[PDB]
Amino acid sequence: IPLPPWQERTDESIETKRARLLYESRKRGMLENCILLSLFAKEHLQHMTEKQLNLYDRLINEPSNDWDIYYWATEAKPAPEIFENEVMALLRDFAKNKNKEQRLRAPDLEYLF
Amino acid sequence: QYPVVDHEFDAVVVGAGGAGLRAAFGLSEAGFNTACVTKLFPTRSHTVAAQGGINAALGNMEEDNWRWHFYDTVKGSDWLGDQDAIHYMTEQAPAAVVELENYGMPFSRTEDGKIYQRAFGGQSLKFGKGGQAHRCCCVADRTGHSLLHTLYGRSLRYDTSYFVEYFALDLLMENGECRGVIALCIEDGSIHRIRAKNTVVATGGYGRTYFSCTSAHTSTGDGTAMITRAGLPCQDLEFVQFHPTGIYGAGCLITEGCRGEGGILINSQGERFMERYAPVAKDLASRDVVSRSMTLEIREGRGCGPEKDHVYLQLHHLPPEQLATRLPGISETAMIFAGVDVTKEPIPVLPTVHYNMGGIPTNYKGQVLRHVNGQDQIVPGLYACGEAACASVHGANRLGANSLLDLVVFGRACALSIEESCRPGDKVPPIKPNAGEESVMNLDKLRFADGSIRTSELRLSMQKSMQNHAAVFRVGSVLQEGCGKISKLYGDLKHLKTFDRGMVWNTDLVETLELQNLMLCALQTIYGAEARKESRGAHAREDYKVRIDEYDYSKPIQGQQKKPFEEHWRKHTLSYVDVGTGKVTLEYRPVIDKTLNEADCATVPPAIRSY
Ligand SMILES: *Cc1cc2c(cc1C)nc1c(=O)[nH]c(=O)nc-1n2C[C@H](O)[C@H](O)[C@H](O)COP(=O)(O)OP(=O)(O)OC[C@H]1O[C@@H](n2cnc3c(N)ncnc32)[C@H](O)[C@@H]1O
Ligand SMILES: O=C([O-])CC(=O)C(=O)O
Ligand SMILES: [K+]
Repeated sequence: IPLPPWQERTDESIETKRARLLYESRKRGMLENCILLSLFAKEHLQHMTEKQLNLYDRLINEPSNDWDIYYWATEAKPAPEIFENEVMALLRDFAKNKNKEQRLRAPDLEYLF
Repeated sequence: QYPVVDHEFDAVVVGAGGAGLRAAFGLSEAGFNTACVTKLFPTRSHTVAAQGGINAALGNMEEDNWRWHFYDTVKGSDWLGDQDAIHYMTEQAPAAVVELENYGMPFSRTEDGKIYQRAFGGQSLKFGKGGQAHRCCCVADRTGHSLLHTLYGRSLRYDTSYFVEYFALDLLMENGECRGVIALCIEDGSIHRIRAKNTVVATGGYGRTYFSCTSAHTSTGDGTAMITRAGLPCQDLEFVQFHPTGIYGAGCLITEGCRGEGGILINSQGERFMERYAPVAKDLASRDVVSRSMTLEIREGRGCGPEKDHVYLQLHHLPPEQLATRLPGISETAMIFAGVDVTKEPIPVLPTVHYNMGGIPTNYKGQVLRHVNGQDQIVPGLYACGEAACASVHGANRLGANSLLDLVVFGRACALSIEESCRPGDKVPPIKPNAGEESVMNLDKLRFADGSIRTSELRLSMQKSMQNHAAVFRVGSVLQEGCGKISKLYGDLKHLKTFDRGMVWNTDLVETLELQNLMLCALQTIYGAEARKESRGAHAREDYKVRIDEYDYSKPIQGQQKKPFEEHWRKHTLSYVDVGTGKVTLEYRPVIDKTLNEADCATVPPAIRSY
């Protein structure tokens, strides 16, 4: 059963970290996390500090089951204490759409250039 | 301009889904130096989305026989599926499940310690005479993840070399034999040739050829495009299975339990139209009846929304306690993706692509096939399993809980055939020094593209045209116009414009490679659907509403003249694409009706499709 214990990467630059976390946010197992994380990365990745990027890295890459991440963001199941932080709060805030945005299709990558 | 790193293995497995992990773990346990290429982390494969179960006639509930599962699968395939593969899958189903349990899958058990089995719709007993069957073995609601977690964990125990986040570009073919795969390292941008004596392609489906599919944006038919670029045939790509209730726009899957708990389908006039198309089963009819009914409501003018292109799934007539307890997660899904409060608003729903029965043609051993002068021939060193392969155990329509079974049975079958025909440490076949240069040239052109059409714009036009021409409603003039549009979109691939010019996590370049793969899958799908002038399984045409077999199975067989192969349609479609000109070529090969052994399992002759 034991899988590789997730490690916090500290060898890549901040631009490489954002690019890696953008790929790992858009390419998910389920369509639910594909739409949410890609739209959440569109609004937050380019503005996050390295502290927030490292928390966002652990949030979307450490859990083995994509459904666990989805149930934490929708508050259907309690997130672990190691994940209850500021980025999880922003993800819960983003999941509960308040400005009534699209949440239909993954955002086109034309917003980066 | 591009250094090429080379790797040598006994076997390479492209894909870390259920099928790829089973083949990679099987090859490593057999003692082969096995590489596993994957553009994702293995638990991020679409298999993780499977929350149902796996079919197997274990008999831990009632008395069951795997030959009854065989009959149900053959009948569900509308007699387009190969009965030798269906025989192998259903017979190996109990041993595979017990093998998965002994591997460490927490299958939900009963009071007496036996694996619990549920009743997925479509399973019967006594060769369809009567009695619902309990064959769906599930691990709570995380069966797909538990499968990925167990197989990936056991594969690491046998030193399976994993190339995580690598994008396979093409097969390394030489003189009609596969000698590995050339892939792109997404992190740094280096080209890697992973050489091997056998290659197993398990890259999933291609649901992203349409605008509305229930799969992630990763199901891009990459393995299908590699086989196409290799000049090898693809099979039955027009047979795209639709789920009736998917959220309009996003494509998220709405479970049939909503209609089971009391949900109804409503048109733009408040009518519960399923009362008309199926007075017996109503909104709980067969998925094909429900999907064609919904599409017919939208066509005739009763579509909902500002564009009148979908219908309503109403749940607000149910009490809120039933909406919360009996239907967990439906309220969060509808609110987050559709902005709908199910207690007072309906859910916009539309038929949504769910599964691809077509893909890479193989035999029941997983060996990829090609068609040379009207004859089937094995491609040496090339295997395929899973949703990317066409065994075909599903034929014209896939049954529920049979996909995860297709993954573990034929992923194991690929490993068995490689270890029974080769040995670890055999001579790695050599390749030309410039092998894969065409793949690197295509990669460099997409990186340095600056045309008039953006990658996202071309992808949207393709998905829209596929949605409006080759979806549930299929008729001659619409299909032919769609073929011209998709062919025009394939010619427009020479007008692409990308922005990320580097090689550090170039997601823009990865998605443009996937667009090339989508266009190849879309061309073969829509041309095969236009040519197939009949109705079978998931393929239903209005100009040809009858299943065309070699005999008319609504009447006694003997006493009729058997139609020749070139006149009936009970035959697999074989599609080729000239990558340079986009020209599609169609051939056909017969459906295998013989089983692995008639003494152990009898061939089920065709019969008229009973809904
Ligand atoms: C979409 C879906 C399917 C599904 C389901 C629910 C959803 C939302 N529920 C199911 C259920 O309850 N029961 C069942 O029997 N089936 C169910 N399905 C269908 C079935 O589970 C899937 O079809 C099946 O899991 C697919 O398996 P497969 O292993 O063949 O496909 P995959 O899991 O998507 O894995 C593909 C792998 O290939 C890698 N890949 C793809 N392209 C590349 C390239 N170019 N280079 C390298 N690797 C590549 C992917 O990364 C992945 O690992
Ligand atoms: O229950 C669902 O909607 C999914 C399904 O039929 C399957 O993939 O087996
Ligand atoms: K398939």
